[PDB]
Amino acid sequence: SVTVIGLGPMGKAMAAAFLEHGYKVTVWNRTSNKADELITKGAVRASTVHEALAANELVILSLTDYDAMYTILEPASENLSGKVLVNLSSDTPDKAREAAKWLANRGAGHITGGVQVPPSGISSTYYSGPKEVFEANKETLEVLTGTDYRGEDPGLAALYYQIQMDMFWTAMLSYLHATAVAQANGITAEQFLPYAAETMSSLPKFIEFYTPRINAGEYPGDVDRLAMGMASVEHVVHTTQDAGIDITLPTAVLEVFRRGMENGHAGNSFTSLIEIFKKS
Amino acid sequence: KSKSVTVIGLGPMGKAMAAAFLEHGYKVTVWNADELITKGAVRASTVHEALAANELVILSLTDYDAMYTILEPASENLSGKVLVNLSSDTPDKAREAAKWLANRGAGHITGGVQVPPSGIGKPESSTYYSGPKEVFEANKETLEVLTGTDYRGEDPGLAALYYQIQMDMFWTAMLSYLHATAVAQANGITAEQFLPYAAETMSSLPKFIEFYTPRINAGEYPGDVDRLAMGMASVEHVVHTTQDAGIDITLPTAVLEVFRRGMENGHAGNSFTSLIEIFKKSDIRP
Repeated sequence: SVTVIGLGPMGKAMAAAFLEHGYKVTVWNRTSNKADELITKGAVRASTVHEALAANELVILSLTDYDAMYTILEPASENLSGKVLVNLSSDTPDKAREAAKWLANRGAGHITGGVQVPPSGISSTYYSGPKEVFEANKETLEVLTGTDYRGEDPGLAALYYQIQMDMFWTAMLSYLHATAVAQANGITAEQFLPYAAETMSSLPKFIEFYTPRINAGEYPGDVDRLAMGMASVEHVVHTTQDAGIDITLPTAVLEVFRRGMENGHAGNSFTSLIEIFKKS
Repeated sequence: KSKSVTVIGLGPMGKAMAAAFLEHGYKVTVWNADELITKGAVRASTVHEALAANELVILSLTDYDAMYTILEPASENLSGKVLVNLSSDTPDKAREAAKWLANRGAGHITGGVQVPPSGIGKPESSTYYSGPKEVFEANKETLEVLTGTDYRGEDPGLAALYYQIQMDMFWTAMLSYLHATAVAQANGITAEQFLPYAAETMSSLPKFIEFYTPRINAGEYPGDVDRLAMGMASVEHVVHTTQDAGIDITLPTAVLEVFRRGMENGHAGNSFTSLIEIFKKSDIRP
């Protein structure tokens, strides 16, 4: 009743939750290792993708990256036709929409997925692509995680994933950076935890407060000043250097502030720096 | 020890502290503000009188350069005083100023204020305090007029430190939100549409921070739930998305540089949290 390709982390993590509900579940892996275990719970494992595709209409692609998709599926392109391929990736929007057209030109349906959680979260997922083909396999997808359809463009699901990861990676390194500064001044990562937690948990309040102003392209400085902002970032950079810690991350922050100041935003809200990000 | 206090520095923060003290029965002398006089404060015309008025002096200044400008010409009269510096400068400037004050005979306490002026006089609020234990305990009660107190230790720099590293995270994290929003908007998705996802992502960080804390704390970075190598590839995807949107790449490429130094140093198979050694220059010779 479903097929999983890419018996890696999420791969098995998905295949497990499928056999736990009663679908004829086939499987297959790139390196072509046997990965026996799940074969003992209702899983056929074909000797090529030719059959693993002709097994069911639904197919879930959990590959390392999109390049690997073309490699294994090109041999069987004559059988992609009439299938619905759910492509769960971590790649850029352009790669997703390149992939979707490739699959559409073989006669297949497609859904682009952006998984929001580690395989342990097998909880929401981004989905984009043709509306009708998503609604038709909605229930089946809701087994893996919650579904959050974002629209028609096959790249929307990748895009939403990527801007989450933008924030996650940058905020998490600032936490590692802040922890390096803390340790060099003699406070442990364990003592710092509640303070790093409150800061990160306080950010939604600021986002909710600024969003409507950002939405309107307005940056009044009634509650904060870019200038005070900048002075404050300068204190962070000097704190870091005095502690003997690498300064490249906070310096990158200071540079965005500096550009805002020189574009005349000193009296505006620091949120005006989004204009600097839009290369104004 | 009567209920009297001096507040030097009368910007939004000093005015609130002074009002909090007035409302709690202190005779309050000030120097920099018509409003606080109408409420019972006494203005000292000069720094010398301000300092002579009381043992306990509260400083709310822009930073420590401001402290020397106004305290230097009155170096005498600093003797048996207890100065509380409630300014937000670096730890090293707080250690310097503590030693400068003690050399003129003044006890000292550093504070880092975690709230806007209007959170002063609410028990919900806290302030970092650091410096010699006994002088802080002898003034604990008075300082709780303004906020709760979180004494952090002897090192006079610790209050400023805790403030600065929460700034480190706040500004870096907020800019990544602005950066992410720009990328969203450039792909036609509004900041209101993005809002829920931006808030969830920031909301879920305490969970990741809690998970990694005992490993980081023990200097251990095993690769059992994440790999640096996979992380750099994810950062790479982010930069490519950012540039396809026409959005400035400064912020995410700085992030990528850190991952690069980590890979270069043989940590491909460690957790990405081993990047904290990169930040400590463990790879750079001492």
